[PDB]
Amino acid sequence: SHRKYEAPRHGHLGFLPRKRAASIRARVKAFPKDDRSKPVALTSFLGYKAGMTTIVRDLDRPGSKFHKREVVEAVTVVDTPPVVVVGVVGYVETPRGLRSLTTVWAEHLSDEVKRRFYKNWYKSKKKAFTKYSAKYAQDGAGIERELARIKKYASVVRVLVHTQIRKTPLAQKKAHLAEIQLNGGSISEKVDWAREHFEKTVAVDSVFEQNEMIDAIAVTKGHGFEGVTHRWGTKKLPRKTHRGLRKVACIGAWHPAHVMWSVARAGQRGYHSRTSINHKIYRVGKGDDEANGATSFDRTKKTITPMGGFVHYGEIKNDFIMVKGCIPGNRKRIVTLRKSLYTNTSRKALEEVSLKWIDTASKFGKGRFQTPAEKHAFMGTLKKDL
Amino acid sequence: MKVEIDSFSGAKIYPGRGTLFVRGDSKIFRFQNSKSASLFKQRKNPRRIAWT
Amino acid sequence: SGNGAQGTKFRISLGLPVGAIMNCADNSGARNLYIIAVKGSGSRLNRLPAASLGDMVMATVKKGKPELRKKVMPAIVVRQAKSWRRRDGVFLYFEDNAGVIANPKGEMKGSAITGPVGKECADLWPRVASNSGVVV
RNA sequence: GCAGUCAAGCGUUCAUAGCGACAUUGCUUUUUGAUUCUUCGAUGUCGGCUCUUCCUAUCAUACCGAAGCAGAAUUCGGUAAGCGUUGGAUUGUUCACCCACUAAUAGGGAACGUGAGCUGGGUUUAGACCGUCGUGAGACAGGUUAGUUUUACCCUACUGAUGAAUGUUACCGCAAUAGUAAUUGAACUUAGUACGAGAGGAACAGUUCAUUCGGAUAAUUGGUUUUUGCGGCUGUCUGAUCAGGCAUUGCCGCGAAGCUACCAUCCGCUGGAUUAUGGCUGAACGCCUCUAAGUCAGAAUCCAUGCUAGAACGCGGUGAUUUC
RNA sequence: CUCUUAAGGUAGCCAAAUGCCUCGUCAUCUAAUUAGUGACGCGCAUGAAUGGAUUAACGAGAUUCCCACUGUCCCUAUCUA
RNA sequence: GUGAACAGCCUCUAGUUGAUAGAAUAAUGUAGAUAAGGGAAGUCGGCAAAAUAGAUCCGUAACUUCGGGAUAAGGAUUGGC
Repeated sequence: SHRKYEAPRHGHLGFLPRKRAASIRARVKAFPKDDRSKPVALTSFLGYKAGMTTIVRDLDRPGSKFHKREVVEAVTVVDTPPVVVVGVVGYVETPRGLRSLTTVWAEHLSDEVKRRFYKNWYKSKKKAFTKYSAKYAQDGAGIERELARIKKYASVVRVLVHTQIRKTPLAQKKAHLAEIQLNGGSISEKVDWAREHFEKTVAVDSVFEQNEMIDAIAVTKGHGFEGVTHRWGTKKLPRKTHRGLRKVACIGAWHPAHVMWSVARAGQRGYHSRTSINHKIYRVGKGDDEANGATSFDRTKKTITPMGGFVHYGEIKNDFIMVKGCIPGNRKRIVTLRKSLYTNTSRKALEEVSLKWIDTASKFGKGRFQTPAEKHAFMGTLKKDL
Repeated sequence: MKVEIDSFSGAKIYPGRGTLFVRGDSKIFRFQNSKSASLFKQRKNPRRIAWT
Repeated sequence: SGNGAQGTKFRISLGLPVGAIMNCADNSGARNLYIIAVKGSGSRLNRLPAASLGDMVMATVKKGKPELRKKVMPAIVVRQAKSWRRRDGVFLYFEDNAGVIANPKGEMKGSAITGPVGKECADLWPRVASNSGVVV
């Protein structure tokens, strides 16, 4: 038989195995290609998504019927409170894969992160990095040497970096942590940048910049054990099917005498990790700035924080980000940003976007007012006002 | 971006929010939301409705 | 669409598939058209052709003059009745599904049109936009 | 059914652009036969639906050559299975015809894929009608009409999940491997240009959009409502009212959250090696030649980058490592 | 004209639940129809109580087309117990 | 009691309160449901389902065994005080 109507497969095989993730957090399976020409700076960052909202701007795409015309778009917020550096570590080549040889760590460490190593913190002695600390209190002795031990070696350097989470609304009380590769030149200088940056806070405004393209790396939502119709977009079967229709019928023939890996079957749907590329930035966030929510054109002292607050997340008191679109990951999740891998021309990765207006309307409803003030003006006084 | 009023209810309609309805008499109406629109399909009286 | 499109088109939610019937907004002599195809359409298993505003289709006349009836002819939508999105952000829907007739290349075989039409078919097929008194 | 060979002739002329007689060599098992080897202490019997994979003798998509190829469109051919290969009337249909969109609407296998996956329309029981035959019960690849579609909890395989043992425990992390994916068209310019007597009539670059597929999200639009949140209506009981009860969630209007939708939105890479082919140099063969040595460029190819799991017997780094 | 019949299918009827060739020929309904309807008739093999032709009403009978209706389908989603 | 009504729905007298229970709320299911735009394109085939649904008032075909067809079709109205 010669299947009668020859149509698309369902699915992408190159996202298998569709399973839960090792971790809630998404590792960076690659980093940008460095040039030994630059200043030191990172290749990434970490942030906590908080939601979406809507954006108005003016398009400059010369040939679009909307050229120099208004449009709307859909963006998200990513809480980017200033990352911390705590220790770096070094990697060197092999015949068989890059390989670590030291992890250097700072002297003083925040309690809000060393809880990462613990699982039952509240009954502990906390006893951590302590015999390491006493490696300091000597000038540099056991410590600087390793940095030199790295400079001697170690093609590739990275940074162990974490968050001042407590500023975020959440009650995780446990910072996250990760590596980042550096992409200046002169590793001997890279480490030195770092050695300075030990216990030193870092903000993205240094790193990323508006109208820049990036990738995003994060762990998609969880929905759970799902059926073969949704997990793969197969057909639903007709009304008169015995033993259910939300199925796939012929999972395989007689021979080959088995079930192929290529067949829609049940299984977890979500908590995967994905790589979302080329989402432009439209604005940087300043926690120490009212009018984060403003533009050239709007000009009210409005932040990004919506009336009644974000759903499930809350305020945006820290710094933040705006990125075009709908990124993988849900509210309250840690999101690994990343500069691109390459140079995209596209006539869109090159547009200097200017903002006209940002919607702050509540999303816990069908919001009208950006603001109580506006709201108060319109409706006027009520039985609550005096 | 321009700000409008609800052809039923009387609200500012910020961009890409609410809907529009058209009528073969060329006439236009704007709606903040499905509520007002549904009242409209119910061919109702925004002067006997209170919260307008 | 195709030969006559005065440019191109940002997608809009397809809401007039085959088997469908849509009024006639012209003065040609037909009250309805029977949408059966679409031009340049997709191609897929037991998906149907779908059609939208500005699109050019093939249809047939049920109700009207016999020179028209009982044969195929090209049509062009001007009204969808299904809510599409304009990049200004808004969602709009006419109250009717309405189209007109034409030759392959965009000549209204009628002489005028009634009721509103959409800027899409307007700027995409000129002659329509001429014989239109109205657009939105 | 598919392919070749020799070349009588056709093609204005011309055997071999394209074709091909008379004869002839073979190939495939996707027709049908032929045989009866297995299976009659029973392998579920046509077709359709869905789903995946695979082949090449390729319709299209890429790159190139040949033409009686000026352009245009077409045709013969080549590496290539990567990617795609439709909507519908009638028929139980396979097959076939018609319509229409199309870039294109190719052929095929997988126990004539696929019935513990559907269906059960035809066939193929029993009932029943008709026609022909038959004395008659009754027969008819002759027609018609109605006619029970069972079981998985086992083993494996597929998917997803957990997991003892490697001093413990925790955190970060490398990558053997395995898989992989993006595809297609139109509009504008070029360009009424190139070409051509003209009729007609292009191409790459470049910009804007879309098609199919995929993966994520759900700000807004829409959908869904047991938020039984709000309000409304009937019927009945609570003496009245108030507040409420039952009405297999009583019904209705809204209806946040959540979920979700090409009914919504966003995104979908860059380098190398190469095939075909055309070529550089240059021998044989004192000439020539893309070739033998050598060498260049170059495809939807291949491998990488990149993306996804992380080997449960692949690993490093690192913190801390119990006292009465 | 002729062979032949015991008689030679009358009247009516049809590709019909009987018509292989047959997806008969024409016209219609359709964008399109092996279908359905109408009509034609050398009818393999119609046909007169083996009952013929027709037929109002009735029919859980079969078959076709149209309106309304709708998640049957496009194209799939959600809630409930 | 509503209502035409020993219809369905609710209630009084009388009798029951019995069917293995608890926490959870994923798939596939069973039974009920809802769905934009479209409207049978699925389909063997409109199977299932959805719509219509009562009462009053009007209007009412071809055909007809003149008895029917006929709830024909098809339209309007309906509350409460």
